[PDB]
Amino acid sequence: LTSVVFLNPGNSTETFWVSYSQFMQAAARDLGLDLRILYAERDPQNTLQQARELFQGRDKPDYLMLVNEQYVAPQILRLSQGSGIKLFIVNSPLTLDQRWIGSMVGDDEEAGYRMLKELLHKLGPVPAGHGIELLAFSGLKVTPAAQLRERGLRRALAEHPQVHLRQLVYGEWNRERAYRQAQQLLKRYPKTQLVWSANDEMALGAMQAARELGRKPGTDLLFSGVNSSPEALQALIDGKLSVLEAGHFTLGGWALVALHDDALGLDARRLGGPDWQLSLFQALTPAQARQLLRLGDQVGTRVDFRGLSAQGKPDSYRYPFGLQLLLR
Repeated sequence: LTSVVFLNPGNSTETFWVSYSQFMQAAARDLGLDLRILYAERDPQNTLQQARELFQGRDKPDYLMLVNEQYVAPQILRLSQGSGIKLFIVNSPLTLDQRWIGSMVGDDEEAGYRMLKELLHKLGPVPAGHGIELLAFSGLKVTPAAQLRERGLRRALAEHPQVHLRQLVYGEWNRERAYRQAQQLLKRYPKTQLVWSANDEMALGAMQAARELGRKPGTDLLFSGVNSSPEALQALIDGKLSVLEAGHFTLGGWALVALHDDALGLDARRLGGPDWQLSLFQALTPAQARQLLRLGDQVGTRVDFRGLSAQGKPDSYRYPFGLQLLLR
């Protein structure tokens, strides 16, 4: 069977990355692919070592999938030379420096931009001499997911001078860290009305700090987040979390459909390869959140991956990759 090894950067207990893995496994089973997922447990050096040893060992996989980063990815690209293994870079774009090797990315910048626009929309009027104070919690500073989401935030801020970013801190995707930072920041900047977070874990942490200070998430203080953890989905449904961008946890599954087809020789143009650019993020509605909450990591089982394959498909067929395939 076509074999793929994916180097997962998260912890084996990290909600988002586990959901990403579970969706891929559902795709692997349906597509008849031999998939192995190696967790870095949040230390990029482990990803590098896992790749280094894979290239030096026997029984190499047909494909090696990895998340792009500015320090480890380049080294893995150089080490892969002459390995015979096909590489697939996901989640963020290949750089000019880095430029068979394909890639697949989502729309992180749009998510960062839309979160602020959505928060501003829900907050509603109040202007005329009054500023709208904002706190921002980003992820790991050196990661493209954080950089791209922040770029989107910066674009929205440039369009809304009334919004005053009092401070942007790096919560490193960590809930307790954001919680600790929020305890201090929300006390220092009591006029804060908006809290933009690059992920849901951090939003939930900041929300707890907010409740402890007497603030009311969803009413007098609005929060945004990215991902679809059970707690975040429930908070969105309850109205405590105001905006939740979700959908990118499905990227790995779509990637396997693409690799499955590449192995069959169904590649080239038309289908969108070898560097796919997808729009996966959606600001979830309570109804959609309810569906995702009920299904959890079993959501992939309702997706007909083999049906997404271009195999035996008429032309003009473009992959319909999206969250809608899960909510039908």
